[PDB]
Amino acid sequence: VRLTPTMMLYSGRSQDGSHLLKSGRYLQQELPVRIAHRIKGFRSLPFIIGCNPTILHVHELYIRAFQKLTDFPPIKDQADEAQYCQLVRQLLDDHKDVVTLLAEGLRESRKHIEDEKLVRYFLDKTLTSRLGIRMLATHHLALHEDKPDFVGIICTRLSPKKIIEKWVDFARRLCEHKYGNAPRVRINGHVAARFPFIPMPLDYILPELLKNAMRATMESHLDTPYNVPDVVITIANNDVDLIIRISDRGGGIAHKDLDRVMDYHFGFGLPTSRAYAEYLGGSLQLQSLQGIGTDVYLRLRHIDGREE
Amino acid sequence: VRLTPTMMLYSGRSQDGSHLLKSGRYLQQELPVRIAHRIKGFRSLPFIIGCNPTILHVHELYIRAFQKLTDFPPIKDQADEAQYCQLVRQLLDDHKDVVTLLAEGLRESRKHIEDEKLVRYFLDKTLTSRLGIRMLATHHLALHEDKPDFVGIICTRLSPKKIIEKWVDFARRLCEHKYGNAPRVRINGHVAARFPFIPMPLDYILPELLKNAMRATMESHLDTPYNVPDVVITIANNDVDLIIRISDRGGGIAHKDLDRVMDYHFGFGLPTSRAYAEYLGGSLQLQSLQGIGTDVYLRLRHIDGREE
Ligand SMILES: [Cl-]
Ligand SMILES: [Cl-]
Ligand SMILES: [Cl-]
Ligand SMILES: [Cl-]
Ligand SMILES: [Cl-]
Ligand SMILES: [Cl-]
Ligand SMILES: [Cl-]
Ligand SMILES: [Cl-]
Repeated sequence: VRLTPTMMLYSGRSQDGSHLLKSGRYLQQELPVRIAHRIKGFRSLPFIIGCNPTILHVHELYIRAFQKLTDFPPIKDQADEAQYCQLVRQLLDDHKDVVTLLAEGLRESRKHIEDEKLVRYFLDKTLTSRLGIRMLATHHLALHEDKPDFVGIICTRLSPKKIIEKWVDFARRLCEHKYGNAPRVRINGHVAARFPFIPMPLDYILPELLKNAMRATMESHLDTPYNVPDVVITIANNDVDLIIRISDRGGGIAHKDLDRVMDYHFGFGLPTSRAYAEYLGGSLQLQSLQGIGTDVYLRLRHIDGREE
Repeated sequence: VRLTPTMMLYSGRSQDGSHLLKSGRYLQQELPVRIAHRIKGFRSLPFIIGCNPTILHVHELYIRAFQKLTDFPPIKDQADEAQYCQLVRQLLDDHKDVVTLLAEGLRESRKHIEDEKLVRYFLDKTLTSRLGIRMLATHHLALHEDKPDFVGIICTRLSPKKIIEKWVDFARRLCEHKYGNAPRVRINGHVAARFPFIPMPLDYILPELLKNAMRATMESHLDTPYNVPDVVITIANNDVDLIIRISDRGGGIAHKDLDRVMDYHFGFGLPTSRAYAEYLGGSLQLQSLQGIGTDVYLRLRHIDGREE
């Protein structure tokens, strides 16, 4: 029964399978409202932008999603709950390319972009609500599985080091295939911490931050790709939050670019990651040392409490 | 002929000693105006606060300083210039304890402090104007000396590493005398950079930042004072600015204190340092990793240009 931005993830008495209906009935109430808020979002978009064929397509997806959800009858038994899970799965799949479609749509509407903020905000709101929905949906679905150390999508004993390492491997491979090598990554600080945490956010953010740190490093060592500065990550775990600092020695972010780094370039990783972090009660801050490198600070608040 | 916040430091053709009069006549025009602005500052202070005997004393010092400066006749020859230097030296000495007097005065007026901002701002404005005056005064006086690599207070080839080391030594001694030991300090990055720079700001800021980093380290290793984590400093020198990052592993600044750290506690080092940095076109940012340590970023803009 953890919490987030009005979203609530349930953890309850299985056996009877009663917990699945209390969760499903909640998911059934919540999804329509969140889908509706996004539809309003598309309705308030500047006419010229909302007219773009692609944007107009994504808008129709939200409308059709709202219809299917509103058409489903109230969950009364485990029989309905099961079918409702099928609807939800169809939706997540139907909206798998929403973000790609938006980028394409907004890119084409770049010439008409008058207000710079009312686009950064539209993408923030769209990407986050989409994360909140995926977390709510995925959690309920996960309540049907029985993985060890997981109550839905909530890991009861997550290891920041473990998850960071997973993505380090992922990121290093993409890097080697692209440059012939990749920076090793050292991890210090609270390397042995373990606590209840929802990995999903970290599953998106970390690989975005790790690819950036590794790229900057390679792009600034074109003369010695076979010998580059390590990327150093530090884990700070306290009762209020989890802090992961990712430091690279890739030259830093030039003064002339310090602004456009956090904007979308249909570069989505950094702006999306900050949105995600802020949506969850955390933050994403950059410290640039021009000529040397960059320090990125990812802060995420702990699960409805304080643990280490 | 370098620049700053409307302040201008002169560098010119000696020999004739003509450069000393063009500088003196400028210093003579500038000091009264800056002293006057501060007097207005004391006049706009809330009556209850400005009534404190001590605060009232400091206020009288500014008034008497303004009088002496306004009484001095226009500099016409090297003879006047020389005497004017004597006036200036008397002033800097008469106002040597201004800050200590203010703290004492404001501390006593703590009960009456209604507005929290209009005090932080009064101390900012008082401490900075005081720095700007000391830089203007000291520079002109320094134009009489003939030190190597110095045009007044402007060092023509300052070494951040060199100046940092000087203060590391200073800070380590105070630390050992207080704890029996002190963290070693490693310095990386652009350790060989050299460029025109005014050391004064760094002469105050660095020892304040270095004492904090060393203190936090000792206070969080009371069980092993003989073996503590190094303090690590990184120098980033580019064409726009000089960045000195000071990282300690002293536990960081607790969430509950993150606000009061940048306030005055009549703790003056951090708030004064940020004021100084901002006054000079730079900044002072803190990144706290609760449970691990703190990273402090000092940024100072280069002398009327771009060098490395
Ligand atoms: Cl269009
Ligand atoms: Cl999704
Ligand atoms: Cl890559
Ligand atoms: Cl530790
Ligand atoms: Cl009083
Ligand atoms: Cl002074
Ligand atoms: Cl000390
Ligand atoms: Cl280097």
